[PDB]
Amino acid sequence: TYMEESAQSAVDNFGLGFNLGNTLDANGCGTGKPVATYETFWGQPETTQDMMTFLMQNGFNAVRIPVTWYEHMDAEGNVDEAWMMRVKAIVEYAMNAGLYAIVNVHHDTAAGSGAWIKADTDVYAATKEKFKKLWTQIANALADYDQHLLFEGYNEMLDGNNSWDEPQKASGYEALNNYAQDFVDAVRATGGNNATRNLIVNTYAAAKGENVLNNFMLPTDAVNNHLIVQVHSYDPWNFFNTKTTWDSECHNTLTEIFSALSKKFTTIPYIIGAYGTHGESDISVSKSSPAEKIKLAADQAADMVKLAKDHHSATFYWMSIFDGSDRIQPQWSLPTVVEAMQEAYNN
Ligand SMILES: OC[C@H]1O[C@@H](O[C@H]2[C@H](O)[C@@H](O)[C@H](O[C@H]3[C@H](O)[C@@H](O)[C@H](O[C@H]4[C@H](O)[C@@H](O)[C@H](O)O[C@@H]4CO)O[C@@H]3CO)O[C@@H]2CO)[C@H](O)[C@@H](O)[C@@H]1O
Ligand SMILES: [Ca+2]
Ligand SMILES: [Ca+2]
Repeated sequence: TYMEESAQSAVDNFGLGFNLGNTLDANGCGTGKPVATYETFWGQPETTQDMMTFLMQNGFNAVRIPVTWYEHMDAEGNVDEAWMMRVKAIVEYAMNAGLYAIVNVHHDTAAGSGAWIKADTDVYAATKEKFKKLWTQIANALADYDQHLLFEGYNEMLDGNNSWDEPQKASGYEALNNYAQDFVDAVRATGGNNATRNLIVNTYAAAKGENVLNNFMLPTDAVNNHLIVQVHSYDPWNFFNTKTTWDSECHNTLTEIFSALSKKFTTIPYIIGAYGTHGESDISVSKSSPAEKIKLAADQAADMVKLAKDHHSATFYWMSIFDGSDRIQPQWSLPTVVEAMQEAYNN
């Protein structure tokens, strides 16, 4: 049964969140393959009900489900039925487990080959109707799920130069803001539960610098309080390689980030939709990292979780805590990181 819930209520209920990363967002094997060829292409197992059940069983209340779509669309932009069914299936696993879930449009943005959604007015002109047709299909396919399911328009939209901090042209922000409006428009048009479903729109690059926040424009929505803004955080950049301890620089960096976010968005809720130790040369923590580096990861995660709580936000860990063959067991990959998160959330 669908029960309308405000965006802030949803965020307040997300609790500890997790990203099912490098899974349905994996891509690159080409078209015309069985669904599992995509889902396992970046070294994750096929997702099962047990994995979602495990998250709920262990103190997590929300899961972000990244999805990359471009190899699953025909020339007209129609989504392959096998692919849409699998997205539906993993969504249902999360719903069954009692979790909140987010479905997005993932490596259709950013620097990967195949990205086609870009913060560039010419790219926007060429792709706007394709983007709306995609969201119309996703919204229709997922329409009957209750308010625990949210839609996120796009992941990490960059300009045509893949500029990670800010677009090289100010009009890049216009394009982004227009995509965000088109996403909301297309979803709302499908009606039913989607008339009041909570929707998530991301900043440029999911970044949070002064210019990016000042040039973000929240879409107009005919219903009240059903929009959430999302940013990501791997800050201070490359700390996993340069630091042995989560020190005052690290702490102050995060406190200042949340201060800036809360002063920008006031009444509009926001989330940290992805965070972790991922730094230069995409190095990140694993269970074979030195103990000191695992502690560094735990301290980051605890700080992120408690600061988000203080700021009426919520957080979603990018991958590392529940990874690879550990998902099959199911067991945590990084139990000390999770213990720190749990302490931070429940106090
Ligand atoms: O380079 C490709 C790589 O980019 C990754 O994203 C990185 C950016 O590259 C990097 O420039 C960015 O650096 C942050 C830095 O970590 C923050 O500590 C610093 O913080 C400010 C904040 O911007 C202010 O809003 C706030 O008020 O104060 C704090 C503290 O002074 O801001 C800079 C950016 O200006 O970090 C990004 C990661 O978060 C991508 O993640 C990766 O995928 C790409 O390959
Ligand atoms: Ca196909
Ligand atoms: Ca607020």
